[PDB]
Amino acid sequence: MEVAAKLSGARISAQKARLVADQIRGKKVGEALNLLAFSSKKAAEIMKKVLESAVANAEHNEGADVDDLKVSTVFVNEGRSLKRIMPRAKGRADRIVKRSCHITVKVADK
Amino acid sequence: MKTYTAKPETVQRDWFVVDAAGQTLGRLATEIARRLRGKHKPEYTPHVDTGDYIVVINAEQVRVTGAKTTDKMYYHHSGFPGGIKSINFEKLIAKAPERVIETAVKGMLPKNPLGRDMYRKLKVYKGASHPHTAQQPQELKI
Amino acid sequence: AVQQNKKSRSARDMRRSHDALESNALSVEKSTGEVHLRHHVSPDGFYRGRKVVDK
Amino acid sequence: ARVKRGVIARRRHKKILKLAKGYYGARSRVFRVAKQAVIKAGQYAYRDRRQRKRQFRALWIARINAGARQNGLSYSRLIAGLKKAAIEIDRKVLADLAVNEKAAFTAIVEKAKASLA
Amino acid sequence: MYAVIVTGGKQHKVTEGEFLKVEKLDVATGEAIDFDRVLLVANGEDVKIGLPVVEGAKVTAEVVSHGRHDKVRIIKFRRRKHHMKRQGHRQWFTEIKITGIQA
RNA sequence: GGGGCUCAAACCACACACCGAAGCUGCGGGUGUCACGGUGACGCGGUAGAGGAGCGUUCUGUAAGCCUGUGAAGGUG
RNA sequence: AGGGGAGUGAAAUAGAACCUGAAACCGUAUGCGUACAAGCAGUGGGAGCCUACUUGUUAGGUGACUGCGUACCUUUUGUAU
Ligand SMILES: [Mg+2]
Ligand SMILES: [Mg+2]
Ligand SMILES: [Mg+2]
Ligand SMILES: [Mg+2]
Ligand SMILES: [Mg+2]
Ligand SMILES: [Mg+2]
Ligand SMILES: [Mg+2]
Ligand SMILES: [Mg+2]
Ligand SMILES: [Mg+2]
Ligand SMILES: [Mg+2]
Ligand SMILES: [Mg+2]
Ligand SMILES: [Mg+2]
Ligand SMILES: [Mg+2]
Ligand SMILES: [Mg+2]
Ligand SMILES: [Mg+2]
Ligand SMILES: [Mg+2]
Ligand SMILES: [Mg+2]
Ligand SMILES: [Mg+2]
Ligand SMILES: [Mg+2]
Ligand SMILES: [Mg+2]
Ligand SMILES: [Mg+2]
Ligand SMILES: [Mg+2]
Ligand SMILES: [Mg+2]
Ligand SMILES: [Mg+2]
Ligand SMILES: [Mg+2]
Ligand SMILES: [Mg+2]
Ligand SMILES: [Mg+2]
Ligand SMILES: [Mg+2]
Ligand SMILES: [Mg+2]
Ligand SMILES: [Mg+2]
Ligand SMILES: [Mg+2]
Ligand SMILES: [Mg+2]
Ligand SMILES: [Mg+2]
Ligand SMILES: [Mg+2]
Ligand SMILES: [Mg+2]
Ligand SMILES: [Mg+2]
Ligand SMILES: [Mg+2]
Ligand SMILES: [Mg+2]
Ligand SMILES: [Mg+2]
Ligand SMILES: [Mg+2]
Repeated sequence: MEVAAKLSGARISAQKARLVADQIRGKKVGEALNLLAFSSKKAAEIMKKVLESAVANAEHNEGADVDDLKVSTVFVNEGRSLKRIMPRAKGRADRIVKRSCHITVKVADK
Repeated sequence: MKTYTAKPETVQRDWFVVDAAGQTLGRLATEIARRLRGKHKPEYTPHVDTGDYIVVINAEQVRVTGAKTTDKMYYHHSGFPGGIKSINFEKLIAKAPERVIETAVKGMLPKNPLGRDMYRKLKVYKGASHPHTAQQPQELKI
Repeated sequence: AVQQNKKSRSARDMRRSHDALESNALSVEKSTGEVHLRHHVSPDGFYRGRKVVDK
Repeated sequence: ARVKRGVIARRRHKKILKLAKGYYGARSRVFRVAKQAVIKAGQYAYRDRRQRKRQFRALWIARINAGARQNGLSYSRLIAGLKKAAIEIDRKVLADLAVNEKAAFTAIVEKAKASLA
Repeated sequence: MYAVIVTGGKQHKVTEGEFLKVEKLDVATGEAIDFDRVLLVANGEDVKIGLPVVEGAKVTAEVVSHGRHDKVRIIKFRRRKHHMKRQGHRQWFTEIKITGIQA
């Protein structure tokens, strides 16, 4: 089966988002939703909607059952970043990078 | 036609027993280190352990010549400033008789992981008996 | 003070071998069947089999 | 006639980085470090073709010594007795018989010993 | 049933029905060749140690093919002296099959 | 250099053997010069530097040719 | 916001930041190695394991253990410096 759901340009750093990605890798979608619902991380709130969107795609486009699915693949890739200017002391100027990421979640009933 | 090489899963190891009962320390240790390495077998290869098992029974009766019984010193450092410590041959024989033979053999072996495996096959005891009767060692002269 | 050499890929990944996250203790309220944090009031408003705040 | 360097330069870096396959860290994936690593690897290879001939003769001689002393003779006396009688067999073949054809090795040592050397 | 023969400046311990690579010979493919420089012949437990060579023994072989070994690369580099040189090499060999050993 | 070494594994004499280099020999290849008409003999470490011979890139002629959607250039094995 | 289908198209991994899309750099998956071991990280020797198939004098991937081994350029009488 192995149906997917992607979120492009999520406004969070990839290194921050990968801490939550490997907390749900390989788990059943039933207990993966409980972990994300009660986590204190911001990336867990973002990644929860990608996981529920994948489940909805499974039920509608493929006629699956939520009790049968499990998180088969999850990864976080880097996106494009905004560049800003930070004034420092004595006329010095710094460059600020605001990073983003792509999140892909796949659920499979096998 | 390539040169034969010994495989660690096929080597044949044997047990011998050596008695230090008036033996020169350094001349006894050169034969032990030769057996521990495998130089006495045609199947010797530099990178596998093809040695034998050596048991030494009368460790405390090993002998030295000249005036080395009092003038031979063993030094070690503890890692702290001023932590140099020394002991001579008489006090070490009374305190730890086996450490004399082990120290002499260890310095005649390669200093690498393979050379520490050859050292693991040397058993030194201070009495007249050993606990390795199940392995059935056999006599070895010098 | 700053590095005289830049860290390798392996060197900075061994430092991050302690950055993993732990899970929370979750319980199921048998009266309702709802998942909540252990020793906490459920999002509905139940604790130990009683209504406390009722939204 | 303006000439661009893009195609030729890329085709030349990829040749070096293919030889640096299996090296550690930047030695296999950046050209500046990998170029130095490939040159040093070739330098070692030229030198170690000389040393392979030395390392194997030192291994044949060590095995012949071990197998001659089992028959009651040292290496330096066995070589003197082989020259004395007539035998001109290699050390590579002699070390092969010591490990595999142990009965044939004994007959050679006994033949060399009959030359009283 | 093996033998020791000298060819190409080297010595090879040779058994019957064996393929081995030797230095290049000036013999056409498929032609029979023999080695009268035989040093040792051992038939079972009977060994004939060859004073110079074993008298009467000969090893019969036939040429299988010709070819070149894998390329080795020579580099000559002198650091901070502005010198470098490269070279390639493939060595010729002749593959022979050992038909029969006559002691 | 270390282990360790005392009728030595030290020193002084003599003797025979062996190990030991990219030195020499053996076998197989490549090149420079000279001589003879492919063979001989005698070379082939190298910075500054001198001399000789080549590879590859873009454009012009050959080319109103030849190749190419039954797949060009480019990229990756 | 972003996606999963469905449709247009010869081709959407040609979807508008849209021809091709390399390198640095960052990930997921599989195979092998790595927690008693000292140093320019290679090279010579070399077991074991995995894959493929011509079922072992073969090919490909790893490299336990071991001999040797102090980057490159410049400037200098002379540099691991
Ligand atoms: Mg200001
Ligand atoms: Mg930064
Ligand atoms: Mg060493
Ligand atoms: Mg640093
Ligand atoms: Mg510095
Ligand atoms: Mg560390
Ligand atoms: Mg951390
Ligand atoms: Mg490797
Ligand atoms: Mg790469
Ligand atoms: Mg000699
Ligand atoms: Mg040599
Ligand atoms: Mg020479
Ligand atoms: Mg020649
Ligand atoms: Mg020259
Ligand atoms: Mg020369
Ligand atoms: Mg095509
Ligand atoms: Mg062009
Ligand atoms: Mg269509
Ligand atoms: Mg494409
Ligand atoms: Mg396209
Ligand atoms: Mg782009
Ligand atoms: Mg176009
Ligand atoms: Mg594109
Ligand atoms: Mg890339
Ligand atoms: Mg990683
Ligand atoms: Mg992995
Ligand atoms: Mg230890
Ligand atoms: Mg270990
Ligand atoms: Mg270290
Ligand atoms: Mg050390
Ligand atoms: Mg190898
Ligand atoms: Mg292989
Ligand atoms: Mg290695
Ligand atoms: Mg090594
Ligand atoms: Mg070294
Ligand atoms: Mg200066
Ligand atoms: Mg100066
Ligand atoms: Mg430096
Ligand atoms: Mg120097
Ligand atoms: Mg420096």
